[PDB]
Amino acid sequence: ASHIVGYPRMGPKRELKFALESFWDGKSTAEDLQKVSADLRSSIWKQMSAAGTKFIPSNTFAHYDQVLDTTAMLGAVPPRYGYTGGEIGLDVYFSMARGNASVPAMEMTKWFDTNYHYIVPELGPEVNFSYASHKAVNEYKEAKALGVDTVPVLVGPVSYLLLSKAAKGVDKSFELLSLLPKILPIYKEVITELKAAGATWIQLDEPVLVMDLEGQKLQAFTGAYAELESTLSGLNVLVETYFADIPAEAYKTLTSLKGVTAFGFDLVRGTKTLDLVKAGFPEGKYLFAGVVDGRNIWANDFAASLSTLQALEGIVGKDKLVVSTSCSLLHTAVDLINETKLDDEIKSWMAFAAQKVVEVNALAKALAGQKDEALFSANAAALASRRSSPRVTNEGVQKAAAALKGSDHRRATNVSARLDAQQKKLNLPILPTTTIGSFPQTVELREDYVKAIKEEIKKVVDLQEELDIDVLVHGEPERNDMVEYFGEQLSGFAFTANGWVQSYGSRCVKPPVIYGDVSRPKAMTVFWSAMAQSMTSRPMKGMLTGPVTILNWSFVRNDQPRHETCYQIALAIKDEVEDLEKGGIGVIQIDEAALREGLPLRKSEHAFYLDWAVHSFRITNCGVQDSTQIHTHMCYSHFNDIIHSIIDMDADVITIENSRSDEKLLSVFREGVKYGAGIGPGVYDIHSPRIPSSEEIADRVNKMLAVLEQNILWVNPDCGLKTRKYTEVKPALKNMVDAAKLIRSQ
Ligand code: MET
Ligand SMILES: [Zn+2]
Ligand SMILES: [Zn+2]
Repeated sequence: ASHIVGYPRMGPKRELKFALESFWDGKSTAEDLQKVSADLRSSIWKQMSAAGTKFIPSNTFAHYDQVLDTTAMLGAVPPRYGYTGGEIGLDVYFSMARGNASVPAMEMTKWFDTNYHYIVPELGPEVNFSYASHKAVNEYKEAKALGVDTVPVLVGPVSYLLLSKAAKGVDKSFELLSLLPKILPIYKEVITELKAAGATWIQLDEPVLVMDLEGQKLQAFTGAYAELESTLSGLNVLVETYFADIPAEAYKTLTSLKGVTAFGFDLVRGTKTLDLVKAGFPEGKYLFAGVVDGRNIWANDFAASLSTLQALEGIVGKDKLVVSTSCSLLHTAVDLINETKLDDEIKSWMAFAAQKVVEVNALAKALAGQKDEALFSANAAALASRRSSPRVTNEGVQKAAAALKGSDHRRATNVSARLDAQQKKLNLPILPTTTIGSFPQTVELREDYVKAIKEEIKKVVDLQEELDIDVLVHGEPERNDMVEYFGEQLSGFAFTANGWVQSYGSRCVKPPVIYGDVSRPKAMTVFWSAMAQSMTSRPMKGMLTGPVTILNWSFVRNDQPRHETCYQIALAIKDEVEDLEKGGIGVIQIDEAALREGLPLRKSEHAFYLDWAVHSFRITNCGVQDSTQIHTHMCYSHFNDIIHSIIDMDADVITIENSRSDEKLLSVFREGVKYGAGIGPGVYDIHSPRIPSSEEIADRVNKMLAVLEQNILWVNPDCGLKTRKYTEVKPALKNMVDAAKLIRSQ
């Protein structure tokens, strides 16, 4: 038997994205959206069915988010939406998902360690739960009619609570898990209709079990399933798990849950769990082996997988071993078939969701004795060509092996003394001003060199007249994407044509692919930066994306450790920095927008990650002169549990997010830490179209100075200005400078 934990819902050509966007804009009706939604589900179901898949998921589809889906199922909609009961529909749902003309939307946050984001439930003692959404039972019946029996998928009740947050005005004493008695009854009613409709298997996703849970919390699972047992009667129940291995204790709780007959394990990212399985697996329960990675873009290693599956068969296998994916295919691309530019060889190394369903099935048939010798042979050949291709391996291995030469701190020179030499070259005033990089993109089109120059001189001429601004940027008018801009000029990269992944709601991202050893063949930024730094006598800063960010926002190769790859990236950037230095650029900015995105779920695995992440960053400029000032930008406003790592980065100046945060929190730097380097906490929210005033900005800078030393404090925005309009940035920036200049006089 074969199984799939979940499936992408945007469609092979992002059909749902445009349908949702058409509907949201009012250019299509509710029915039109439903028609696109139903056809998409029918297509997905029949696709998996024709493939031989036995456990086909239903309810994986979502108009916006799976968690928001369960929120509608529990009728837990926030007070401000003025919902008054009854079956929840598009209105209320999208209203929670994106807000409306008079009410803000619910918060959205990162789903475990993926690049997907869910809507966070706002729970409290005052919420009156109710079965307000029959999405699951409907989908089950819909698929039934189409002729494909499915396995309904629900976010487990206790994972749902642990993923929520207390609503405003809810005492801190309150404990979410205290709501179980209120939501469990609803799960009962949903499971009852599912059984009545004919479902014989049901899937409960309890991914929180892969987290580090205290004994008290694990106990909550136990009680929940004990309370659900009688309802789960006469039904096979699969509790799913993914993204990491299951903690020893968590494994005891899980393998002894009442009513549960099957267990889903991520064996790509949580292979460690195998140890516990070998130590002891329940009597006659099913084990769903997620051996096909649904988190990446590579073709599966059939040989290896079979070897693993067969061993598990020994542990149970008497028809109790089901081949599955490591996690929902939601986190991978839809169909490789639609990649028509990538050469056949690189494609042979790949596999998207559609191909992964075939893989799970090929493995399942192979285990049943009906091995398709033609599939395994083609796979063996592909894996071989990849493992021997020169495109993959390069003498970058030479440079790579050397970084073992201990750390890579910039030539001793403490940052404080280093700052002195830089100030010698940059006669900057107190509280200097500068921006983060990009500027509003004007007209633009699809020679070109000259067309780009004009736009820069305009940003430079603007920056100069514009409140002066002590340190200038070029606006990045020649860049379309932070990462792709550099990936297109690096070695081990390849770019997909239609491999989109859902990021959240309707927004998708098409991650670059790093298939082999990376190296920078030619200069990438020196031309444009040198050109910008000539149109002004003011300091022009260089613009590069850290190696960590490039790594995190790419489908990274799975044939070597991530850090190993991250260093190859660092090495290549290392050149550009030193090329910008020889070019004359005396100030170089390296933004690590996604420094924290690769944080492991296992808490004890954190330190290791932060280590190579930061190292990678240092490697980037460890060989720069002491007069060369280096800036690092980071899209975050909470560093309390990662502060020491920011320090070990050893940047001359760092700019973070701040302007919606309580300035008093900046004491995290000057306390038991003593930073002693440049720091520029945002003072202008670039995500809002409103213009802050010199009064407000100046006010924030003073409250800020209340904690930080005026001699290392910079004045700049929250982030780039790409998404803003010149009509909002111009007056905004002018206020920022007036505030500074003023504070300067005082
Ligand atoms: C998202 S981090 C900032 C990237 C780039 N320097 C900008 O200003 O947009
Ligand atoms: Zn940013
Ligand atoms: Zn340290």
